Amino acid sequence: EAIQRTPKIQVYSRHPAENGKSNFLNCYVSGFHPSDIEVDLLKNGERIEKVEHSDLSFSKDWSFYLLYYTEFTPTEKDEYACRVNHVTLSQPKIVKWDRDM
Amino acid sequence: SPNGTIRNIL
Amino acid sequence: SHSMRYFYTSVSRPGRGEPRFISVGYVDDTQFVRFDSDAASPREEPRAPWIEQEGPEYWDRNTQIYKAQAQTDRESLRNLRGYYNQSEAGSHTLQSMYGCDVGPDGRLLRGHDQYAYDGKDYIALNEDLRSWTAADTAAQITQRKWEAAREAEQRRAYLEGECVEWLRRYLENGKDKLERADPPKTHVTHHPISDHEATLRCWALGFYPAEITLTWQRDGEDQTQDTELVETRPAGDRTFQKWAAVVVPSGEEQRYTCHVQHEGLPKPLTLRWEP
Repeated sequence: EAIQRTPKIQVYSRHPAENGKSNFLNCYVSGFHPSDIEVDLLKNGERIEKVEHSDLSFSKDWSFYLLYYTEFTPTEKDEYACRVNHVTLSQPKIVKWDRDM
Repeated sequence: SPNGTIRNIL
Repeated sequence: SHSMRYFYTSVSRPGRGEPRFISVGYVDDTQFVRFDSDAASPREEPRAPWIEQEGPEYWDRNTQIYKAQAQTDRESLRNLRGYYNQSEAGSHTLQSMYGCDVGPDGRLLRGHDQYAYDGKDYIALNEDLRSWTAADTAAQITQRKWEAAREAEQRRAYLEGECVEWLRRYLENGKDKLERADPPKTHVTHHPISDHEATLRCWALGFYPAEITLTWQRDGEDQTQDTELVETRPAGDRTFQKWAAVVVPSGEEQRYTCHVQHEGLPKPLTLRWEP
């Protein structure tokens, strides 16, 4: 009940992306309230099954943060994204992975 | 280590 | 100077079982423990390599504490609904945060113990560790109960004693990971917007602790007004990343410098775009 906070989303690699080089794809979701949230990493629109997340934690304004992450190999052809659904979102938000951000 | 003593109810 | 914190979240369900309880323990910006009541076999588990020195008797003991606190939070959630006259239908959130700050000699600097109900400040132990600041009239009922129950005195005993002694033990066992400062790997990238302007992005990667300052300067002058800063974000290996971006005119790039301040850097580091 009470207060609701819309989640901020960041999609990025643990290491600078190199085609054919093993890396980790991250989706960092923070500044949300309540804690209930749906987060998926997508490879070419397809849900990645083998994704781990951090234990639920919260910042100074009591807003929650989570890291969802998966082992991945970047390519020139393959597209990755992060799909987030929360009470504050009318529909799920998709944030495309950009190597530059 | 977390608080050994039971915390009272709100 | 270091800190230990425990963050608890309890989330009630509308007749979908009892509330879920999740705890994380942090020393500074490192998570070392966790407890999840919804795990198949709920037990405190290690999250940093230096807590793994601790033997079987430590995990068994802390599991007792989280399980009792899960039951305590469940009761606290029932009462909170009554204080606010909320329906039993709605899902509600109780958050707790407590812990100690110590100096280099390992002596207590500051104790913390506060609660949040549905994302709002509920009750907080005062700096003196003897009184409570209530945020509203429901919190006053809690204040009154706890003043009668001498709760602050029990919280003070843990914050000034146990809390300090545990943090000292972890700082001796994880000394080279907890007193380390990983300097950031820094680089600047260039992305043309248009014919007339380009983005200069200043990167800081693989740094610990999270605290960091990225500042763009044009001829030694701050442009924090035109700087887009992303929130500092976990890399997933216990280090952090951040970037700073400024939109500059094409051909003025060599006039821009990125200033990185971090504990791991002896003095502030100055970067330029390298074509």
